[PDB]
Amino acid sequence: VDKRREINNEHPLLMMPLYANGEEFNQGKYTFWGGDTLTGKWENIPDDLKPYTVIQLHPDDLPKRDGAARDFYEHMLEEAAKYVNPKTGKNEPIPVILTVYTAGNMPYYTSAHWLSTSWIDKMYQKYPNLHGIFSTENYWIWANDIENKAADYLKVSAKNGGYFIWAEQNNGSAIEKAFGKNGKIAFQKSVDKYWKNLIFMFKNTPAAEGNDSTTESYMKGLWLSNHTYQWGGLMDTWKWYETGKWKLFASGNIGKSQGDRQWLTEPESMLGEEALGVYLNGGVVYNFEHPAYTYGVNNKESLLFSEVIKEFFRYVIAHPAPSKEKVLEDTKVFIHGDYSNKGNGKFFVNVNTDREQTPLYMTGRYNVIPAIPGVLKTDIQIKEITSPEFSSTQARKEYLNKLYPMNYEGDIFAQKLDNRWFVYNYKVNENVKQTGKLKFNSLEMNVEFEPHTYGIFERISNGLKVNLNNFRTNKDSLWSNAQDANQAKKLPQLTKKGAIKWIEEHYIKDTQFGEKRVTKIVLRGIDKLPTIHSLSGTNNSYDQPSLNFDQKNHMVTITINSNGNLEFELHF
Ligand SMILES: CC(=O)N[C@H]1[C@@H](O[C@H]2[C@@H](O)[C@@H](CO)O[C@@H](O)[C@@H]2O[C@@H]2O[C@@H](C)[C@@H](O)[C@@H](O)[C@@H]2O)O[C@H](CO)[C@H](O)[C@@H]1O
Repeated sequence: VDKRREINNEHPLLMMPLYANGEEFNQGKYTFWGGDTLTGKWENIPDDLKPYTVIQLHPDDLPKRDGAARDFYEHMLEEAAKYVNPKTGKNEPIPVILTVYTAGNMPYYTSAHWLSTSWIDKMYQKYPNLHGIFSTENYWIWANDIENKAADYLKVSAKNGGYFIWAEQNNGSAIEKAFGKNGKIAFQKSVDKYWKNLIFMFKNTPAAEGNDSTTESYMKGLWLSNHTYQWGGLMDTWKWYETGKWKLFASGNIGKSQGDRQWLTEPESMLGEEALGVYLNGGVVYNFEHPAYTYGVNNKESLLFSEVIKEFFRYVIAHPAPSKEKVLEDTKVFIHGDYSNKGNGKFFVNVNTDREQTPLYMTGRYNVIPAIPGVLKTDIQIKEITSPEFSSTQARKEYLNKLYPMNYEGDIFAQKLDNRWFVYNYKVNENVKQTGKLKFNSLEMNVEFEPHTYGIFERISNGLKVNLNNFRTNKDSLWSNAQDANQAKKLPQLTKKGAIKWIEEHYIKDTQFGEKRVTKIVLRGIDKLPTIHSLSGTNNSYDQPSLNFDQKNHMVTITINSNGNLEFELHF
């Protein structure tokens, strides 16, 4: 059946979440938390991005009873279906994805429980603008018939030419079980027929359990082995709450005690560092939480959205991610087996991650090593997870080091694609500068990055194109009146409503921008003083870069002082 949309490297997808306000629904009003509206939100999306963005409805705290989610969803599907573009005056139905399964669809957790497969089929038939359905976050409540239900969602989507999109994390072997590890094989068999209509994403919310790397490995491997059409990630600023962090760089752990302050605190640019792990490995679907901080409120873009996500998403449209063909050519090792039997996220710590609790990598040398669970058949060295090479940290590196050569110097994350070096500082909550030395041919480039900074350096015919992002606003005001972790833990709760109000009042406006901070780029093998061209970036966020040319040493030091996004070319 003809696909309702394309999702691939040239046609990536940004999911745009809208969360139902259940309190207001009880009063007969149809509204979203944060005050976005379906029509206003769509209208605000830049026209260039509209072909690649889909509205994702989520039932959030709708009443947990029959009829509530169906009622709210039908209301919104009608709004989407009859939208009129005014400019054009033409009816242009808004593309929609419905959230249909979450928290195991337990009747004590979600109104989505009372959305039948029969109702889903009827919606797809009624609304050509319904492009897919979404299951999200079930690892902690792995319902008895989850795999059976997932098979039904995939089939009903394939029947109608829509996509079934599942965002899940390998906590408690979730991804392995989905494909039949524990004998529940309905979904495995569904995928054998309908993988062209499946999108599989990570969901990095449960940061305390450290399953980021293994989940992403699986996502990439399932894609490479034709067990999902495309893959991606849902990146979640609640990870800061899950790991008990508070004020940026501060000592002490406050555990899960200040939720609504905590999901605001993750550095804006760190979401781009996370998203790079998707792009660089051929993933093409992106989604974020908490929506109020990552997207915005009241139909306006937050600064995280405008300065990081929108720029990054424009980048992956203009430079499509590597194709399956290409990723597959580049893969030297493919793992077959269950990470859950080999320490789960611990498998990669001190291989390509610096700690158990991180969504980042410490080296791009192996990029992301792809895997599929042991229940799947295979169907490049394909290596069983139980083989001697994987028995320990050192063994893993020895084996991988023969097949993936060292291709840069320095304690920093860097990965190369064609003429481009992608670089970031991998520290999460420690204020440590990092440095690296990268080579194009010939041209040798050193960089020094503070934490929460990524750059893309592209060798061009007359020099170097640079895109830099270190956007990080000051969140200290949220942690005012707390001199240590003990005092922070006891602050009055910000609350969900208070945090939305803080965003309106102190983020969307009256922003406490962060201090400008220094990045250095050193070019070696240089004949003359390079010149800077096409300089642009976040408004009022950067000084004019400074150059220092040592003619005898064929080298130039470029000093940038900034806090935001930035782009320019050097000609030489
Ligand atoms: C109780 C609450 O504050 N709920 C809002 C909050 O929900 C997320 C957090 O509570 C997070 C803590 O790490 O746990 C996540 O489970 C939860 O996500 C929401 O619930 C799960 C089961 C899934 O359905 C998710 O899609 C959903 O977001 O933050 C979200 C927005 O990030 C909402 O405001 C919740 O109402």
